[PDB]
Amino acid sequence: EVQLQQSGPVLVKPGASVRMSCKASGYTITDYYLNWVKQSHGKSLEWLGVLNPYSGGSLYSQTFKGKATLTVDRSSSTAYLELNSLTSEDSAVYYCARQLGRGNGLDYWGQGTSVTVSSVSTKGPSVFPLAPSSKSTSGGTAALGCLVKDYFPEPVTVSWNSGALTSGVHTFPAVLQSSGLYSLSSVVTVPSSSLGTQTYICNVNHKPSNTKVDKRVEPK
Amino acid sequence: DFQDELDEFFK
Amino acid sequence: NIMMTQSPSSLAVSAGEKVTMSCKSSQSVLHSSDQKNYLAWYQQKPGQSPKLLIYWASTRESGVPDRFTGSGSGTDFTLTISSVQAEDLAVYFCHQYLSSYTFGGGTKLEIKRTVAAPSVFIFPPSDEQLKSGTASVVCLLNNFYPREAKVQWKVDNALQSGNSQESVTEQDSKDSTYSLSSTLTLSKADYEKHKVYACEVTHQGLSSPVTKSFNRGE
Repeated sequence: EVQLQQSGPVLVKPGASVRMSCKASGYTITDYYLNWVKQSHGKSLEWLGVLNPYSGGSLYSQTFKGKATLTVDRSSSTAYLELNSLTSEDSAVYYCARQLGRGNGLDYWGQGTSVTVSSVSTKGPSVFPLAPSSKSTSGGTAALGCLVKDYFPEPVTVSWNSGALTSGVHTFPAVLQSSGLYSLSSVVTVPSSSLGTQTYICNVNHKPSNTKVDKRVEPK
Repeated sequence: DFQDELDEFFK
Repeated sequence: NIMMTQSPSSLAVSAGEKVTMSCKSSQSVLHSSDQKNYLAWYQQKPGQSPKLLIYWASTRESGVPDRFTGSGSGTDFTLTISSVQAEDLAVYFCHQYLSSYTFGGGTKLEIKRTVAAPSVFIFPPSDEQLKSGTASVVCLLNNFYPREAKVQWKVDNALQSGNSQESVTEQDSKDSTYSLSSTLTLSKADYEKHKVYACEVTHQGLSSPVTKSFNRGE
């Protein structure tokens, strides 16, 4: 199937530059143009420009002329966006999105790369179990979870059982603590009857701090 | 103009 | 540039209802060489990337359900969803690509459903966290509707203030509910001064507040 795999989240300081990547697979990268679009919050999209992967030339929005630079490496079928002179206003998710030709819509979008521009240094989270107990049971069901506390910047990703457990999961939006660090929780509801035979592990990734934690969550 | 830039770029 | 304006900012409907949303461009988006309006619509579900629904103002992208239809001309465009499904909750964006590409601000489509009271759970701090000097107590409100809910933390029946934070999820794409997590954070020293840790929950589906609690160290 078609895929556009973008590189992971990054934290960068004001004034620095950043380069991110977008790898095309399941199709030949030459057959489609590649756009880059910023999403600063959920109700905002802004176009940066478009790359012709065949030639390697680009056309830029006037807003991003001299701020963004698009390139391509065809041997690895990978496109790149470099942003320079970064300010706090450049923090956003950046999407790559393919376009067949002039009259087409942006028919497939990558998963986005989150860039945070900040003077604050990275901090990795502590991961603590939220253990099921008699006060986290509701009629044959038990809730359990992980608390991912004190990190910077966003995002933290959480999976359960390496992605084998998705039903009944709620991974909450992070809260910003007064310290300027984030905290989030991720919970799941499961049968109380099988707490002794099933294993529940939350897999927490925080790329900017190199945190990769697997925490087993057992009844207290 | 920009519309024409896009026409040329996508040719 | 060409400015795109969407209305309304958000709307909420029950599954099965028809919805219309508006996209207005500041000038024509008609491309003369092919006589197409270079106008696209995208659907962006929570936590996902945008998906292309419509291009040329009215042509449905392959795989897009028939219930999504784009219409309009000149500067006035419309997206109609003929029979809204629970999974259609999303922000819908319009996009002109005649000139330097610009997007509308989005219409957020939310789903209405029957009242559902939360299932409430409380979690003491982990022993691992306690060893480090801090105690976080978590109250979970699962799968409720509507989204308004209130949590009050009580410590041996004393109402707490200033020491908790909460957040609510996006709406669920299958059952149209929300969930909420609240964390009460105390120093370990303060945590061990008290016995009963309670979260008291008020919500439309409850006729009286529900309290879930534990006794510390038991």
